[PDB]
Amino acid sequence: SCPQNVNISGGTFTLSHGWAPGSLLTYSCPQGLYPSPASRLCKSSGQWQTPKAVCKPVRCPAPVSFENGIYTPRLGSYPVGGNVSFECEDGFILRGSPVRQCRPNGMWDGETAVCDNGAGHCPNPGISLGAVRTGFRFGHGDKVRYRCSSNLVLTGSSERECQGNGVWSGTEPICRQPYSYDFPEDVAPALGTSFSHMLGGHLNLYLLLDCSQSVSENDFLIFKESASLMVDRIFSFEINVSVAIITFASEPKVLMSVLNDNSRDMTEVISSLENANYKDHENGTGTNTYAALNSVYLMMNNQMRLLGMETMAWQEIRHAIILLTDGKSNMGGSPKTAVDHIREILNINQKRNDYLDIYAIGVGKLDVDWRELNELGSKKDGERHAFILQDTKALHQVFEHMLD
Amino acid sequence: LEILQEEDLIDEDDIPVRSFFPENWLWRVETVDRFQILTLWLPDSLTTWEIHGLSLSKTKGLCVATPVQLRVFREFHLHLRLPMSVRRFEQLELRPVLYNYLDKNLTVSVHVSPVEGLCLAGGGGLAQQVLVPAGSARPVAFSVVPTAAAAVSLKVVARGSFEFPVGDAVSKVLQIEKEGAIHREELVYELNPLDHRGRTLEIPGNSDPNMIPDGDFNSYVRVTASDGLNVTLSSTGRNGFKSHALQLNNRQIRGLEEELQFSLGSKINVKVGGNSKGTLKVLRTYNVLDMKTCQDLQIEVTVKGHVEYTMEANEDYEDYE
Amino acid sequence: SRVHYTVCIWRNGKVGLSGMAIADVTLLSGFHALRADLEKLTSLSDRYVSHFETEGPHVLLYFDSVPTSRECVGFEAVQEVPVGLVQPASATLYDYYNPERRCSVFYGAPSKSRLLATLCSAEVCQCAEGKCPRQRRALERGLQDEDGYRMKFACYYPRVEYGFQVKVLREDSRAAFRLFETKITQVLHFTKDVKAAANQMRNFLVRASCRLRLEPGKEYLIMGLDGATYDLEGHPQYLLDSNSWIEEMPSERLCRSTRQRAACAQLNDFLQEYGTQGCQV
Amino acid sequence: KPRLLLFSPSVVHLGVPLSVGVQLQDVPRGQVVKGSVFLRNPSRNNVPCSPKVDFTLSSERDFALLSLQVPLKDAKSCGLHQLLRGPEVQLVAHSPWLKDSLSRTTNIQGINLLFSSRRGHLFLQTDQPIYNPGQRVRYRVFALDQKMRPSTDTITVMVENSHGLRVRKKEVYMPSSIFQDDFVIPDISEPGTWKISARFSDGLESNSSTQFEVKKYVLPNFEVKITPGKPYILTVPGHLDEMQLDIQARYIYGKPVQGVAYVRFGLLDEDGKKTFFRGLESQTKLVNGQSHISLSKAEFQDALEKLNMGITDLQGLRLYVAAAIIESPGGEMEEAELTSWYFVSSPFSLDLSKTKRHLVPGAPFLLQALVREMSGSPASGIPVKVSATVSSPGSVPEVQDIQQNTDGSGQVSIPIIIPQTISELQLSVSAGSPHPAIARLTVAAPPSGGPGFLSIERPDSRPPRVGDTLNLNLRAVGSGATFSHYYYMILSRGQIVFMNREPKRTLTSVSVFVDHHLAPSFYFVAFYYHGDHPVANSLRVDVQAGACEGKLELSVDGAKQYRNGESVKLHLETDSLALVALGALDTALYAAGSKSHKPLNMGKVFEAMNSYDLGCGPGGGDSALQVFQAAGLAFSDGDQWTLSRKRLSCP
Ligand SMILES: *[C@@H]1O[C@H](CO)[C@@H](O)[C@H](O)[C@H]1NC(C)=O
Ligand SMILES: *[C@@H]1O[C@H](CO)[C@@H](O)[C@H](O)[C@H]1NC(C)=O
Ligand SMILES: *[C@@H]1O[C@H](CO)[C@@H](O)[C@H](O)[C@H]1NC(C)=O
Ligand SMILES: [Mg+2]
Repeated sequence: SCPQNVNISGGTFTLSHGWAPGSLLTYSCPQGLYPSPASRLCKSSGQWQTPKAVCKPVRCPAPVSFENGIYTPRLGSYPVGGNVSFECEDGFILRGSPVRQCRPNGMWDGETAVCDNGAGHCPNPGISLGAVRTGFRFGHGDKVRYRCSSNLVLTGSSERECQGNGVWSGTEPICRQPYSYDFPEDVAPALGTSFSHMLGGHLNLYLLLDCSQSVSENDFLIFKESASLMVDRIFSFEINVSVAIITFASEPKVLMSVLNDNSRDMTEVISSLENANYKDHENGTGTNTYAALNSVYLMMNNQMRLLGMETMAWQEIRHAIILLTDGKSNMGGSPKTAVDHIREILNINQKRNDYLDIYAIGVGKLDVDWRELNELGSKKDGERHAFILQDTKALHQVFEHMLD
Repeated sequence: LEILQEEDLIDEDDIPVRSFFPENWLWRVETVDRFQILTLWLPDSLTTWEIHGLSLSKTKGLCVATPVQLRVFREFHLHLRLPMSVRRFEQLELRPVLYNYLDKNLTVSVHVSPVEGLCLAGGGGLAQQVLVPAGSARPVAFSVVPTAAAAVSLKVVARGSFEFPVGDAVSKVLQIEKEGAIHREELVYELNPLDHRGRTLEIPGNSDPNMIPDGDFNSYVRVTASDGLNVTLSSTGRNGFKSHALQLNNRQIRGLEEELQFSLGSKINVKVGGNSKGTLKVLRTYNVLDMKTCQDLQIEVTVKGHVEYTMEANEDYEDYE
Repeated sequence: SRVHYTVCIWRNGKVGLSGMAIADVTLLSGFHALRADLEKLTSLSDRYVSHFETEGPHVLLYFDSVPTSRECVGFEAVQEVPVGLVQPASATLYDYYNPERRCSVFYGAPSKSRLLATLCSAEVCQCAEGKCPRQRRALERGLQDEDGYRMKFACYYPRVEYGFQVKVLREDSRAAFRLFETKITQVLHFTKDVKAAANQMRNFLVRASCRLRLEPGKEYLIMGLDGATYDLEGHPQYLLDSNSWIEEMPSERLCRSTRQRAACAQLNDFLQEYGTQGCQV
Repeated sequence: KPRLLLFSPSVVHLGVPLSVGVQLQDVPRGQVVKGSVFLRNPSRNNVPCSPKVDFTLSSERDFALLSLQVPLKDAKSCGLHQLLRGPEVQLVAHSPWLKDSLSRTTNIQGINLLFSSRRGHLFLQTDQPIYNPGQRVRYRVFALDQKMRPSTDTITVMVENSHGLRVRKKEVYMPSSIFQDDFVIPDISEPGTWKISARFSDGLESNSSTQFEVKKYVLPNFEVKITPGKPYILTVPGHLDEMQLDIQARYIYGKPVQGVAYVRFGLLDEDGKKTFFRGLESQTKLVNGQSHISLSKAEFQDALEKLNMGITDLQGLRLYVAAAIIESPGGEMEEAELTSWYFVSSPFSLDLSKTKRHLVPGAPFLLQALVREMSGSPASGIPVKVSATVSSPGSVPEVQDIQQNTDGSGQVSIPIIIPQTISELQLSVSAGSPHPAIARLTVAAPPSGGPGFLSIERPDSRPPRVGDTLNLNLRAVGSGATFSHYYYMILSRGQIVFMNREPKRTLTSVSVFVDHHLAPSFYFVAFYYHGDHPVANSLRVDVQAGACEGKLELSVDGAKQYRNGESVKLHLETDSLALVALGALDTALYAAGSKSHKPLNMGKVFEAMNSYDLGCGPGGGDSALQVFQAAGLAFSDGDQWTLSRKRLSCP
């Protein structure tokens, strides 16, 4: 069997199949600390294989640059509970929170600090903490390119263009750490605001659920619960909406469609959702997110054909997609490819961008990849669409208070 | 044969990085009521700061104070001076220099933090081992081929042994210019508004085969006031239709040759006015692929012998997998 | 131990030069020149340099006469610490009267290359520096598959975003890489390159410094991480490095040998299950 | 016999008060006069250009200083802006006294003046002396009136790039007398010296500018200085002093540089063409940051022979030394250049500009010289020999030999005695030994048979300090004491500031209080009247030890040895509410700059004071009109009036 000297300092550990070869060891540390290594492999009875274990402290990113201003104190990487103050030179009016405190999730609080004189056509997008920006011209039609530093992963827009309406294209980038996650309280208002923009006609909502082997039976049960509260709330607003339920695996399965007229009834959608089970996805336990998005696209095209090319009844149809996945797309190709098809078929532009929002809610603590969630989710100014929650308890928590 | 120390170094997390390197700071203007104390936070640059001072008061006229020389010194640091020009896809050799001013021998492992957009040696994970004798300095050579095409943050770190707890880390943003070199395309048009044929002129649009994509196309108009032009440059553009009017003479003559940044994609038109012998020079800049080791000097260093690597940089089979 | 250097110098332009020139070669990371060799060098009547000064990894030589032909001189250095990482050094030659009229040369190790190998094609290119491909041999050696080592490497770490079985059409060498043009027998997996199909060409390149050999006319199973080189033709072109699994396919006879039935059968079992079903996770 | 005198600066500046001196003479004791003085049109048209100001003068009070105002609105309306050819204007005094007493055809007496719109003091400083292309440039300007008080008048700044083309322009109001602004240099701009200019909106000629250099560079880590052993090279045929240099290279944070120094020599002429010595290049290893190299005798002789040049031919040439030091093992390159070294025939320099010309016969002649070490600070204790040859007054010429050492800062005052009826005076001033500096000056004499002369004697030759009272002695020479008083005035910054009358006595004294605003140079003009002919003499007095009216002091607590990122408690001390302007500059910017630009200091401000001075030389003149013209005033007595100055420069 494998050696037992796998203890972590300041935390605990768990095993999948004991000390037998092929068993996966999971490391856990209290909040404010990140396990390192995250997980170990027992090998073919060899020494534990890693992609001494210690719960290293969380450290938020430090401002690589702060254009036309100073930031005190100056540190390489602020520890948990630390503070940073942002006041800048004369003639420049600060935006965002002057005081930002590094939360235990590896993220700061408040809007990113930037001061702009207003001479530029568009407002100063600013350098988010831990990121860099290229191009210091804010003229109309100009562009800025963002790059993360050290081992951070970029979530958001890697390229923003100053549009005519005085709003930079895409969202504000936020360099993030691989171990960083999101608290439900922080992300509930963001989801509320994004869905408020959606509800502002008839709306089409697609719920995509994960049922691979990686997600457990209880985890999928909580996914179903959160989906049920989600559809319960949207129907409570007395707004013309049709909701579809898709549970995907190695091969995607459709539990409901927008073509059927039952999608506008609360009882019908709840009955369809509750009839979902794990047995149907037991034969194939892959995570083919591209196939699920392709099924969504097939629904789009069928609604296209039945409604019509230029009918008003379809033009006012808005589409919102929700994905409760673990972010481990391992077959079917890149899920971004189907999003390109959806954007092409919907004729997405600077004006029709209101008609398509994609929410990519990641769940888990081991195999969640920030790049995949960021790539799937839509990117709009002032709103966040890609989320990661450490536990499905947090998922139920954020949904049950998601609207107001 | 040579003894190497491994993982008995500083943890690399306690080492305080140095990132603020301003050419000038403390540009503020303050109202002093006969006494004020400022709590300045020194930047991380290791030079001497000559703090100037000027006073402007409503009752005591004007005075200029004697500059105050202010010195900052660390006694052991990794001084790094980035090259003036760094083109994308062009190999450059970063030169962090470790100045050891202490009275003891120091062993330091120097490495560059692996970052996206930089192709370092062996993936950037290896740390180069160098030793700096007391009262001396040693350079470390890092060869980098930047493929980022955009500004990126590198963080070179020096880690001493646990026996002598020293170290320094420097994080400067390295602006990567885009592929190719810059070309200048000036176009000269004499401007006689008296002749009716010269009242309206159009500059041909630019169709350059060797212009590189994302060619940072910037147009500047150089119009000379020598004899009262009202040259109004109107232009359709991909970004939009923008026209800024230039009145060079301003009913006045003191070196009023003008220059104004002009934001166009392709097309440009001229509307002339006044009476003069002015000259218009629209200047176009864009990236181009072109080449030039000197044609005059040349040099070649050939090395033969056995060099011992540290068992982590040997690129070959492990023989047991 | 001791490494023999050789710094060579000449001039060609003949216009704008002032004759005397300053040599500034930087040794490797853990090398300092021998002062005895340099003082012997400078004590000779036709020394070719009027002055020298070296400290640690730096050697300064003053060439007071740079002629048309290639005249040059070498010295010997010694090693203090092992070189932490394989990398070329830089040697710069300055002009005495107009130092701005300079140009540096990159010189490699005694056997290594002059410049960092990068797989460059089209208008974007990838860092080719890394480790050698392993060319795993389990069925050929007769070692039975343990815990699905191929499946573990595919699904656990390093997770593979592309996997095919390819028949090597040819072996060619371009720049610092040896190009193996291959034909796709089957497409096991793909994250990028949605247009993968059987009977399609794919360029697999490995650095020439390595000893990896892909014999033409034989099939191999290649899995690993993607590349962003695009082959300049349209199809993504893959590079072979660490985190890449290369295994020789079962043939008509080597799988016939006694201990190899189980191994070749298990590899084909992996083939059909992974291509057909997937990672199952 | 009765007269009315009109005193005013030769140049009138718009928008600022004008001081006009008015005076009577030979008026009955009970008699009084009435009138008004105002600026009239340049006579192309006839419209008054200033409000009338009255004056009430009598026998007991025969002088008064009138602060005549010249508003911009009146100047624009009356037609000064519509003037043609040169910028002239007329100032006249209107009073019925002329017709009543002198029976003159007109009651108008006036002078011809030049009007210039330059006014106020504008100072401006930039973020850094040197910038890279594509780097943000910050700057600010300060608006100040004549008395350097903060000024709220609107100003129009502008920026001219290296080629000289305007790039920017801002018309900005002045609430706080400071205007901060920033702009970005184009990323494709070639190296050059940009220029930022600032003007008052209504003042066309009041352009004050600053310059900064743009160059493609990177911040150096250390600076190299080449200091010659002596800033001069003696090239006399008898002997040639040795050439030795001390080349230093030090890291900017203080520690010395370890490396090698590459020195290249050559001859650099006045035009700028440098011919290098092929050979004699010296390469040395820096020992304690320093390398002491020198040029030998035979080596230099062979170097001159190779170029076919002789020692006697080395007149006005410069020995050019260039260094290119390589840090070892750092590998960094830094270059230093030497161009101050000059071949000279004497280690001293004589400046005789302070020597008054056209001096009175019958009074001591004050010869003043400045013995400044060549390309160096003023020398002290250096002997000065002067041979005064009084030309034939009717008899044989006589040679007067006076010797006097330099008291301090090169100041030597040699009071040679001048006899009466002197035709002309020849002086030969020699300072230093051996190889003295020879300076020869010759001065003429006033025409014989003149109405008289006035002598101003200054007992204390040391320049007065700020707040130090200065006393002068006035003595009439060559005429009877018919007059009862003489009159004097003090001129500073081109404006009459003081006017007074002192009764005639024996060995008389006039006391002038040197205020701060009189610095750095004020003209003392004194004159009396022998019948109806004016005789005058003007003495120029310079004020040293200039200091601010208030004070600003910067200090850093503790010793100047800090660590990066630490806190600094900078201390500011002043005596009133002041808009203190601060700036911290990296020292390396000075090293990287091709030409080292000295920062703003009190010298430039005091020169700005002196930029408005209308003086023409150290004063003195053969006639009263010449004295007033040299001083910078316009005088009219109704019969003789000085013509308007041809140019402001007064060559
Ligand atoms: C440092 O190294 C030098 C050179 O090898 C050696 O002579 C010296 O003893 C060492 N120690 C100190 C404290 O200088
Ligand atoms: C240029 O434009 C101005 C705008 O006010 C116009 O008045 C003027 O006449 C034009 N220039 C000339 C020389 O006529
Ligand atoms: C003002 O401008 C004129 C004309 O360009 C120039 O000659 C003069 O020197 C300037 N005056 C300054 C800089 O004081
Ligand atoms: Mg899964």
